[PDB]
Amino acid sequence: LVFNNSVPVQNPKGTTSKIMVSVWAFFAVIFLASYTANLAAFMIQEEY
Amino acid sequence: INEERSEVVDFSVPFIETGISVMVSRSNGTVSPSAFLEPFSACVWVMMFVMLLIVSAVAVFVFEYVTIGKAIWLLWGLVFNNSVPVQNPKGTTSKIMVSVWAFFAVIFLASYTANLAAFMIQEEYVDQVSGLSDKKFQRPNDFSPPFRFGTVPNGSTERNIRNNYAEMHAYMGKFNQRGVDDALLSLKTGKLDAFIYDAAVLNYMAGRDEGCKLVTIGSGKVFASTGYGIAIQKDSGWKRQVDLAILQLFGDGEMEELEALWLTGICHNEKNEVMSSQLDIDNMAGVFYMLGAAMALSLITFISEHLFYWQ
Amino acid sequence: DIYFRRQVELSTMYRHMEKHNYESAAEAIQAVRDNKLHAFIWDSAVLEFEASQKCDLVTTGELFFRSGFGIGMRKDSPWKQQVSLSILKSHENGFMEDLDKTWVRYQECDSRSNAPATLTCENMAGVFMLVAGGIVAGIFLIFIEIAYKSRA
Amino acid sequence: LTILVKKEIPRSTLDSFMQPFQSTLWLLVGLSVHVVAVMLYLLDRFSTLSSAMWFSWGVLLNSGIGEGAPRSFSARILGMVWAGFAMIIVASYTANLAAFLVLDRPEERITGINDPRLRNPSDKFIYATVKQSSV
Amino acid sequence: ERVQNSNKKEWNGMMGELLSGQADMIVAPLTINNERAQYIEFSKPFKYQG
Repeated sequence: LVFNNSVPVQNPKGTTSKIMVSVWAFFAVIFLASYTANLAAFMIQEEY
Repeated sequence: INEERSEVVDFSVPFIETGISVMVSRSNGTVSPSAFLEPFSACVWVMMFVMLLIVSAVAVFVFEYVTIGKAIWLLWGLVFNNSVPVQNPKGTTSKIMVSVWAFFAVIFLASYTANLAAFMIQEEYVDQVSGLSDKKFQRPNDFSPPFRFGTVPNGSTERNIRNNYAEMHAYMGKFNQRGVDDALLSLKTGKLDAFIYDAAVLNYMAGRDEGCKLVTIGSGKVFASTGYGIAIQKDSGWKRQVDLAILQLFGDGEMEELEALWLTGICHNEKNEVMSSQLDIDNMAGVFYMLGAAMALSLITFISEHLFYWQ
Repeated sequence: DIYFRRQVELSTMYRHMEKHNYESAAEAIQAVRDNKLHAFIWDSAVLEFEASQKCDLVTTGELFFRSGFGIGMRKDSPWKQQVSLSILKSHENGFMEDLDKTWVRYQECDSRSNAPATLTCENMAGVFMLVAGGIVAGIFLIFIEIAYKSRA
Repeated sequence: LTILVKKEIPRSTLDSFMQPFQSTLWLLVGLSVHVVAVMLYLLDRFSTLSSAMWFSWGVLLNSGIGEGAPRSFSARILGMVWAGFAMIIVASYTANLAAFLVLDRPEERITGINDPRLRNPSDKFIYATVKQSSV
Repeated sequence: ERVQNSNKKEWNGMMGELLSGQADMIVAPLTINNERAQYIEFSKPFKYQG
């Protein structure tokens, strides 16, 4: 989920385990939208 | 130059183009009040459904050799980038077209993220007041704290504004200013919303502020275009000579040689850039309007879920 | 032709102008769109209208010789004090502002600010054609696959 | 000869650690999550009940948490546009994050002796050279 | 221009019809110049352009 993939993966057991992955997803969506941004910033300001 | 002075005094040839303009406040930058939903809906958003619904035939054909509700429920989840818990269709022969649809999905959003990222760094701030015929410059009825117009009450703009819009200056009489720089100090501290004065002085003072925030309504749209001039004794013989000589300067290009003192400056809209923190992203209510309308329709279809009671 | 020949420093420029001049305003405007003439020099009050209707041409900014069109009269006719007043009156009570709104700036196409940030998502053929070929080829591959299933 | 001036600070957008617009990165969207879970709950009850927010949060954050789809289609047509709204807000967040990092800063400085900051004097600018020199 | 290969300068075109008595007013886009204003009175000029 940090590298944006629907790999067939069993979730862990119990509803108490469901919280931290829901934090990690919030770490994931912030991450790639950051990384797509800077790269899109980088390749239109660099000089030949 | 006006009519009330031309009866007593004779005048020369107009000398510098000018008029009555209006200096607006130095407001924060704004993006468009909607997301860029402009015409993807003309072709793309309607081709999506009719190219989407056609896979039901092959979804039936793979079970012949799961379609009523599950097919479009699968086919929406991957086009809008979601891991909805969705059962895949049966058989390895069904696995091909979804693998085409995924290739339709990855091309799509990476397109849509691109154009939007193209769109919100080239769009220009639009000039929220334009012209003296707007309702804002009319009687300010329906506005939390209403518009406050500044002017200097002795001169040409007052004598022009008292003969076209009486109630305008009748409202403006409480908002006098005592000087040109004091008008700028009243505009920077929130004491004044807009200022009305001559065109040439305002186009100079737009270029010599320490910052180069927002300046004038439109670009150079003036209301009553006139000129400056040189006043003279009435019907003296020296008019017709001076009337030539000023024109001689226009014949020689020496006014542009006289430009080095006159009206040039720094940041005379020479970027047309806008960078904005999006605290004004609360204009997204339209897609919230695309939200709650479905919250209407989900009740509406609920009413038509009373139809097996008659069937 | 008076303004260029009066100046001496632009004289060489004027020497390039004698072999290509035209006789009417519309002739050079039509000749620019036929690529026989890369540039043209005229008034702003004609060129700013022409670049808003015949929607292939553009102006390029700055101004040189700032003046205004006036009513030409004979010398010392007795109307020289009357017609010079009412024109100013027409600049006061908003008549001329109605006039160019009726006649000059009434139409546009789009101001060429060169904003490529817009659509023209008009056609979608090469990107929809992959699924349009997949829907056609898939039934043939399914027939080959079930022909494999029947044999072994 | 040339002119020497002082460079500014200008910052990066590091201090917006997932807060570029936390004024308007609203919790209103979280209230929308909760009320759309309530709406799907009511649509499934009176035509899978307590787990609806575990559906709905799983729509937003791209996290596949192990639940079931709503049985009624009236909730499904809402879920379609809910996922559509989630894609819209994450794409808009990506583009507005790129907007902070692609745009440069104002205060274009002085250019040669033909600048009115320097040609026409004032008190706000001070100019100097070494005394008794060639300047 | 200097016409008729002599020491005579007449005014071509529109402005000559004002000088020769063919008309008494010119209502057209006619600019204000130093050369025309030697002996032709103008007015406050309609517009401002370049």
